[PDB]
Parts: sequence; C-alpha cells; structure tokens
Amino acid sequence: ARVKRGVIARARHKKILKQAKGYYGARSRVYRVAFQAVIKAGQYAYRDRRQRKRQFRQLWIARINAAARQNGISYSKFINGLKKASVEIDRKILADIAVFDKVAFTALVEKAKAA
Amino acid sequence: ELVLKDAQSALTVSETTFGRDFNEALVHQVVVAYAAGARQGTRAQKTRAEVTGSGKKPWRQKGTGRARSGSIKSPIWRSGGVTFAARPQDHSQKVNKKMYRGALKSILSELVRQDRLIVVEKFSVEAPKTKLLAQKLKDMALEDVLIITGELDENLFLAARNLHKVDVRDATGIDPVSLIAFDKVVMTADAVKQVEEMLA
Amino acid sequence: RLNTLSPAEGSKKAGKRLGRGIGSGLGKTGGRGHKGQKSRSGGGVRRGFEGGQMPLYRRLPKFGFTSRKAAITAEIRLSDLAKVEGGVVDLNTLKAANIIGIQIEFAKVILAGEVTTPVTVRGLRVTKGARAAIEAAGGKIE
Amino acid sequence: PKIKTVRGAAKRFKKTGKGGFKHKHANLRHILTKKATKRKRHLRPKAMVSKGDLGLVIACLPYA
RNA sequence: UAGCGGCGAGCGAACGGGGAGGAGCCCAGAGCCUGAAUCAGUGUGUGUGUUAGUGGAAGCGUCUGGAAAGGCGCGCGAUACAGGGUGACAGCCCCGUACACAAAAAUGCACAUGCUGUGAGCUCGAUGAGUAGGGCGGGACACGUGGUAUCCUGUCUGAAUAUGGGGGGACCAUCCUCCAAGGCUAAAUACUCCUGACUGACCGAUAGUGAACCAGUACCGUGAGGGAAAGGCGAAAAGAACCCCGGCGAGGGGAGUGAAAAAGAACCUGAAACCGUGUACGUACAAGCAGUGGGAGCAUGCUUAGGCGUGUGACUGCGUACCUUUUGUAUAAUGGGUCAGCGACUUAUAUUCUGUAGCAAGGUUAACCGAAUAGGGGAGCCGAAGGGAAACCGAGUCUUAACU
Ligand SMILES: [K+]
Ligand SMILES: [K+]
Ligand SMILES: [Mg+2]
Ligand SMILES: [Mg+2]
Ligand SMILES: [Mg+2]
Ligand SMILES: [Mg+2]
Ligand SMILES: [Mg+2]
Ligand SMILES: [Mg+2]
Ligand SMILES: [Mg+2]
Ligand SMILES: [Mg+2]
Ligand SMILES: [Mg+2]
Ligand SMILES: [Mg+2]
Ligand SMILES: [Mg+2]
Ligand SMILES: [Mg+2]
Ligand SMILES: [Mg+2]
Ligand SMILES: [Mg+2]
Ligand SMILES: [Mg+2]
Ligand SMILES: [Mg+2]
Ligand SMILES: [Mg+2]
Ligand SMILES: [Mg+2]
Ligand SMILES: [Mg+2]
Ligand SMILES: [Mg+2]
Ligand SMILES: [Mg+2]
Ligand SMILES: [Mg+2]
Ligand SMILES: [Mg+2]
Ligand SMILES: [Mg+2]
Ligand SMILES: [Mg+2]
Ligand SMILES: [Mg+2]
Ligand SMILES: [Mg+2]
Ligand SMILES: [Mg+2]
Ligand SMILES: [Mg+2]
Ligand SMILES: [Mg+2]
Ligand SMILES: [Mg+2]
Ligand SMILES: [Mg+2]
Ligand SMILES: [Mg+2]
Ligand SMILES: [Mg+2]
Ligand SMILES: [Mg+2]
Ligand SMILES: [Mg+2]
Ligand SMILES: [Mg+2]
Ligand SMILES: [Mg+2]
Ligand SMILES: [Mg+2]
Ligand SMILES: [Mg+2]
Ligand SMILES: [Mg+2]
Ligand SMILES: [Mg+2]
Ligand SMILES: [Mg+2]
Ligand SMILES: [Mg+2]
Ligand SMILES: [Mg+2]
Ligand SMILES: [Mg+2]
Ligand SMILES: [Mg+2]
Ligand SMILES: [Mg+2]
Ligand SMILES: [Mg+2]
Ligand SMILES: [Mg+2]
Ligand SMILES: [Mg+2]
Ligand SMILES: [Mg+2]
Ligand SMILES: [Mg+2]
Ligand SMILES: [Mg+2]
Repeated sequence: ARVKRGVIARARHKKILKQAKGYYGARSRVYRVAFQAVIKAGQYAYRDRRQRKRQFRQLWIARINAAARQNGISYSKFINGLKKASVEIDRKILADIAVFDKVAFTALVEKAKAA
Repeated sequence: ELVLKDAQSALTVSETTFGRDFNEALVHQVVVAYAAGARQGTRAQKTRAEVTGSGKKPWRQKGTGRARSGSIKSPIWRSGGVTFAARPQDHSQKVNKKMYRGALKSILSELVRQDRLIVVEKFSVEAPKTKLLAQKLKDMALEDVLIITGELDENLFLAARNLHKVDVRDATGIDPVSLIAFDKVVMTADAVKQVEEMLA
Repeated sequence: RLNTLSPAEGSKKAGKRLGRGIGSGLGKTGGRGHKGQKSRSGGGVRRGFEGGQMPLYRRLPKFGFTSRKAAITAEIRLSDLAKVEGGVVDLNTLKAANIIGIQIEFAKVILAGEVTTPVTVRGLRVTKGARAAIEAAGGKIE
Repeated sequence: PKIKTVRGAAKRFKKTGKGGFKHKHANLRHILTKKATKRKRHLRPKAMVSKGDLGLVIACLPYA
C-alpha cells in the first residue's frame, strides 16, 4: 500500500526549526540551513560542557591569586601552604570567600603562613 | 469426557485429540497463513517500460545547463515511473498437512479449558425463521456463536445468514481463524464424532 | 483470542532495509563499499570467474563418461526388504511398494539393518553381507 | 527459473560422501617423455579440491 | 539430468510416470440389395434461458444540536444487517437487497419431428513416382557436420511396390514394430477491442490511464509524431434586496441569507518558503561559518512578603558550513537559490546457509478431482551407503600382479 509522507516530514522539520528558533537569517527559517546550525550548536554545546569546567577553574584561581597578593602572598605559595596543613577546601569556595568574607580569607592566609 | 446440558450422558471423547497442550507458534503460523491465503493480490502499477510516453531524449546530453535525462518515463520525473512496480501475485503459502491438523487439534483442545466449546444433542430449528433461532439462544444462554453440524439442516442455515454473530457451518468445513474468532462455539454430537474421526 | 497470538522467539528476523539513514548502520551504499564493479547495479561477475586467470573448472582436465546402465540400477537397503508380501520380493513386487523407481531393471540388496520374517528373494542380485543376514533370519534366496 | 549447472565444471568434478569434490590432476595429457616417472605416477590418482578454491566449485555446480 | 557448445558464454531434450482430455472415419471400386444408422436444412416442441420488467419485509418517546440515523429507553422484521443515499454514523425515511414472478416481438438454445436431399449390411479385389533413397548446398530437430541417426528441401538424380517396403540415433545380420509419398476432424489450450455483475492488506488528483475537468484537447513540429496544465462554496443558491465611497466602473464597507461569509464564486481545510504591519529588547569605534559556554542590564508572569520562569543578549573564552570524492578539503575541488511535494537494494522462480515451527527412518506432495484456504492425489523429490572413468563390487571399495 502507498504511503504519503507529508504529515511526517513537517513533524520532523518543525522539531528542528523549533531548536533553531533564535538564530540569525536563514539559520532560523530555512530547514536545510537550520539543520546544520542545530547540529553544530550541539557539537559546541557538548564541547563547552568541558570548557565550562576549565574557564571557571581559571576564573577562581585568578580571584584567589588576586585576593592573596592583597594579603602579601602569591597563589603558588598559598595553595602549597594550605595543602601542607592538610586543608581540603577547593578553588570554587576559596574564590567565594575571597570576595565575601575577607576576615575569613585573611585567616586562611595565616593558616597557610605556618607552612 | 464431556457432560451434556440436557442428558448427562458419558460421551467417551478421545483424549489424544482434545486433551492436548496449546502450541501458540503453530497456531499463529496457521492463522497467519489462512489470512494470507485470503488475499487476492490484484494490483499493478506500471514501470518506465509500460508508461505511455516517447523514448526521445527530451534534451541533448551536454550543451544545455540542465541535468542529463533520457526519458519522461523515468521514476525521478513527475508522471511515469514507480521504480519497482508490483505485479499481480499469489500471496498464499504452503502449510504442512500435519501442521494444519496439529493447529486445529491445538486450538480445538484449548476450547475445553476455556469452556467456549458447547457440545449438544439433536440441535435443529423447526422452520426457516430467524425469530425462532434468535429466541432459542436466550434459553441456551449464548450470543456470539459458531454453530457446527454434521447433518447440515437447510432450515438452520437459511435462517442464519442475516444473523451476524451466528455462523452456521458443516463439520467438514471447520477453519482455523473461524474457531478462534467467535466467542462461543456450538457442536452437535454427530459433528464432534465427524471432526474426531476426521482429525483422528 | 486472535489478537493474543504471537510467533516464537527468533522466528521473525525483521530483514535488512538499505539506504535508510546513518543510524540504521547500513545506509548510503547498502553494505556494498565504495565504487568498483561490485557496487554497481547489476554488478558482480559470473560464476567461476577469477579475473581473467583461467578458472579452476577449465585448467583442470575433464574425465570419465556417464554410464547409461548406472541410471537404471538401484541400491536396495535391507531395512526396506520385508515391506511387501510375506517373503516374496523379486522386482515388480518391490517396485509396487515404491521402494525403487519405475525404469530400473537391475537392482541389488546391500547390508543395512534388521530382518525378522523369513524372506525368499529371487530374480535379484544380493550382496554377501546381506546373504549372511537373510539366511540367518530364515529365508532362502532362489 | 532453476539454476543451470556450469556443465564444463560438472565433467571435471565429482561429489564425495563428506561433501568435497574429486578431480583429475593437470599436466598429464602430453609432453610426457621429459617429465620424470615419479611425477607421472603422482599425477595419476584422483585428488580432492583444496578448501581455498571450493566456494567456486560449490557455486558453479550446486546440484551434487 | 542425457546431450550440444570457440566443450567458453550459454542452449538443453526425449523415453517413462501422474493428470486435463477422450473418438473416429472417408477416398485410388465391383454383388445382391436400396432410405433403415448418418448427418445438412426447413417448419415444428417443451426443460427452458436472453434484450423491457413488477412486487419486494420492519420506528418511535425523549435529550443534545442549524439539521438526528447520534447519545438515551422500550421496541420491531430478518430465505432481506449485500450496498447506496438522505441537513452528523439508518435493519426498520427512500432506493434497494435477498426472494417470487416476468415478453407481443427479436430470440441463444436442446429434444420429439414431416423431410428437396445423403447410402446401408455383406461378398471378391485394390492399398497415393519424378515419390522413397542417393550426390552437392542450405535449414529444422536440445544436437553448431561431428562417428551423426531423423524430417524439410534449392540443385543433379533415381528404386522396389505386400513370395513387398520404412523405423528401431554411423553402420551391418536375425527378432520386434509399423505401412509414407491422398484427405477430413470436435474437446482440453491461447486471447479481451468489447456488454454485464462481484471482489480488492490497488490509487485517491505531482497518485491512479497521457486524460476524474468537453484530452489525445490546447500548444509544439512541414510531417511522421510529441503532448500538457486544469477536482472539491453550501445541507440547500438561500449566489448577497437596498444604502455608502467609487469613473451610471474594479474593489471595498455596512445591512441581509446561512449554523459559519477570515464558507462570497480565487469559494472545505489552508503548511512552508516568500513579503508585511504593530509590540519588547538589542543595534551608528566595530571585524570573520554568526553559534556555543559565561553574562550584567532591560522587558516581563507567578505565588509570596522571598524566590523562580519566558524574551532580548551589551561585553567576553572557544569556534574555518554541509555533502561528495579522497593519502588529505574552511578550502580557491564537486553539488545545492529556497520551500512544498515525488525520487533510489524490489518482485518471481530455483538454490545454499542461519534461525524458527512441524514430523521423524522417515519427511513431503506437484499438476489435478474436489459442498474447494478441508480431504483425496505420493506421480515425483530428498534422505536413509559409499567406492570406482565405467562394467562391477559394496561396510567397504579403488589403486595394483597383490597390498604389512
Ligand atoms: K422496501
Ligand atoms: K499420382
Ligand atoms: Mg519529532
Ligand atoms: Mg548552470
Ligand atoms: Mg539551476
Ligand atoms: Mg503514473
Ligand atoms: Mg517505487
Ligand atoms: Mg542490523
Ligand atoms: Mg547493521
Ligand atoms: Mg557502518
Ligand atoms: Mg558514491
Ligand atoms: Mg577506489
Ligand atoms: Mg568495491
Ligand atoms: Mg589472458
Ligand atoms: Mg514412485
Ligand atoms: Mg571420483
Ligand atoms: Mg591434491
Ligand atoms: Mg535458443
Ligand atoms: Mg419496484
Ligand atoms: Mg433518535
Ligand atoms: Mg435506533
Ligand atoms: Mg458535518
Ligand atoms: Mg419469458
Ligand atoms: Mg415468441
Ligand atoms: Mg499408401
Ligand atoms: Mg530426399
Ligand atoms: Mg543418408
Ligand atoms: Mg542451432
Ligand atoms: Mg536407419
Ligand atoms: Mg525416411
Ligand atoms: Mg540401434
Ligand atoms: Mg496418411
Ligand atoms: Mg476447434
Ligand atoms: Mg477448443
Ligand atoms: Mg481489504
Ligand atoms: Mg490511501
Ligand atoms: Mg493526474
Ligand atoms: Mg493540483
Ligand atoms: Mg489536495
Ligand atoms: Mg457541495
Ligand atoms: Mg467613465
Ligand atoms: Mg472563521
Ligand atoms: Mg487561491
Ligand atoms: Mg463538508
Ligand atoms: Mg479557504
Ligand atoms: Mg520583510
Ligand atoms: Mg556604541
Ligand atoms: Mg568583517
Ligand atoms: Mg563586518
Ligand atoms: Mg577565537
Ligand atoms: Mg582542517
Ligand atoms: Mg565549496
Ligand atoms: Mg570564499
Ligand atoms: Mg557532489
Ligand atoms: Mg552551484
Ligand atoms: Mg552409489
């Protein structure tokens, strides 16, 4: 028996165009172009789930290095000082304590000074 | 044995034919085969050979900027094509004698456990009238049935064409899908004697 | 109940359908490589073609001849001996039971398995191992 | 329709009990005086086809 | 399979067996005796059937809606619930349907059948010459001239004629077989331009016929010839009286029909590309597959008295499209303007292998007959033993003078 394939096409195109919804020019409107944009977007989305973790880790270290040199220590010594006193606090939090509770960040720099 | 509903006589029915285990694969195969045998398979499209058009190359190979063609009957053109046009074909398939018999035995054995099978004595309507047949199913307390008889009375047949949930047959003409499809089944003591002796 | 019926496990195998996307595994070239005579529609090569090298069935020499007498002789198995008429199995009576084909003048009983009743064979060739058995059952040949 | 046998192959081969095909050896039609006897003796008896070139033989003569 | 074959590609029988089907006679002529069997026509009978036909069963009260067959409750016919219509899905409103009856004429037939007309039983005797065969050259037979039988012949020739001749696959001799060179012949089988039913795991307007529409038309070609596109308002035209702007126009707006006029003749639904109009945010010191991860601001909704979602996306890290072909492509190699539709591993028959079901030293039927997808029909196939080129032997056998 014959199968008209008109209902199903638009179903699977509309799925894709709805993902491209937002893109500039044809990349939004036109299926052929959108399909590529949607896939490349996926590739990048996958690729940057990895880079998200790196970028933030740089960004924290920068904050900590800045915050330490206010108190008079370079990051490399500050981390080695913390690790030598078996301190387990990660970068993410150190970058938060750097910004927020500077009285608490000061005491970490003393805690690290011992070693 | 199988006791009757208006006698209580000990019918010594065979154990090897009716007391059997169900075999779903075989039954499925036979019931599929029976359906597939019901196809007539009358249908045809027409390939680029049989389409009504010229042989002529519409335009020459090179020179023109268009995409090389050599037919207005080719499947990638609007009008004329269907790459793989079906021909009228025989969809029926072989089922082995013993497979078929075994399936009928297997489905006819299951009705004893389901209690769909109703065995009866002298079952016959008085005259060719649906009014009687329709009323006499209420006393027996049935509805969607397959009546099977050895001594095929014309009176019973005539007045069961228009009745849809009833289907009358001869014991000779029992089927795989027919026994399975209908909810209840009605068999005469002669009919079961004939089926028992036929299947063996 | 008609809709309840399902086949056996591994009975139906779906079947390969070619050219239907990437996820299908096979698709774009229906499991038939890139290019060459084998990939082309109506491709491949005739039976016994080793690419211009003289094929095995021509470099080897032909031998023998088909005998006409070999087609009209049969090898009767001793197990199918006593399945006719008491113990009389000449040729036509053996032929009547559909043990050997019609146009078969000569025939020969060989050893195989089991004799119970005494069988007198006559007008028929018999094998030494069978003759020991047929006599050991009881029946005398000719 | 039915598969036709490659008749040329049917004459040069013969089916055995296990499934293999016996064939007659080559290099024994002519130019025999120069060939040593020890060859001519070993090229006389029938030989089984090697498993490498069996698939060709099975295809070109399927019926026995 | 046996054969044929640059023994390649390929082609490929017959005998014999199942069925379908059945049927046999005239002339190369004489006696007694003759219309008696036989057909080939004319009028003529019933069993009848075909081109007009007729009849042809049985439903309502409520609710919802523009409209009832619908939901809802009791019904009521069925040798009729095949099917089709009717303001939404009808067994019972109408057409029908089974089913019962139809023909003045034109008949299609098959048996009585008077009959221009045609010849039986049975004696004795005949039984198809430029022919069979041959030489040469071709062709047909599965058989390609080959060791090549057999039939047909263009050419050149030439028998014997039932105390006789042909065939039995070079050829020859006994046995078996038939009687050429003269004729007729129904059925099984092929086929559908065509006139009816009936069915589709056939299509549903780019499909299906080229052609659902006034299509083999328009149009193209000197001609042969090629050859399109183009379906649907609504239940019913009830197709918009009359006013208004306008060129006593096109088009529109009110009023009015209708259930509905973003159903108003382009008229069911009305997608996409494509072009618009408003609303929110962004955008005139900023470089690049235009996204992605971060991300303030800004515009906005919810419950709470604080958190969440949607839109936009300043700035900023990374980031050279997709396909094809390739050792290798952002490549400045190929292909694509876009969208919508169509567009590519199928079918039949054989064969081997895997799975799966049946039954098992057995398994299975084909055609076909069949109150028929039952059951008969095992003709046959395949298997149960091979070895040998083969005769032949056979749990062995081949090799060999013979095998430790
Ligand atoms: K009526
Ligand atoms: K003459
Ligand atoms: Mg989807
Ligand atoms: Mg161009
Ligand atoms: Mg173009
Ligand atoms: Mg078409
Ligand atoms: Mg197709
Ligand atoms: Mg797979
Ligand atoms: Mg795969
Ligand atoms: Mg792959
Ligand atoms: Mg390619
Ligand atoms: Mg290549
Ligand atoms: Mg290749
Ligand atoms: Mg070469
Ligand atoms: Mg037989
Ligand atoms: Mg051999
Ligand atoms: Mg070897
Ligand atoms: Mg041919
Ligand atoms: Mg009427
Ligand atoms: Mg009502
Ligand atoms: Mg009702
Ligand atoms: Mg409606
Ligand atoms: Mg009449
Ligand atoms: Mg009349
Ligand atoms: Mg004659
Ligand atoms: Mg001649
Ligand atoms: Mg001759
Ligand atoms: Mg030829
Ligand atoms: Mg001869
Ligand atoms: Mg002759
Ligand atoms: Mg001979
Ligand atoms: Mg004649
Ligand atoms: Mg005829
Ligand atoms: Mg005929
Ligand atoms: Mg159907
Ligand atoms: Mg459809
Ligand atoms: Mg069309
Ligand atoms: Mg259209
Ligand atoms: Mg449409
Ligand atoms: Mg209408
Ligand atoms: Mg004017
Ligand atoms: Mg509207
Ligand atoms: Mg329009
Ligand atoms: Mg409508
Ligand atoms: Mg519309
Ligand atoms: Mg625009
Ligand atoms: Mg600026
Ligand atoms: Mg730029
Ligand atoms: Mg720029
Ligand atoms: Mg960058
Ligand atoms: Mg690169
Ligand atoms: Mg490019
Ligand atoms: Mg460029
Ligand atoms: Mg390309
Ligand atoms: Mg281009
Ligand atoms: Mg053998």
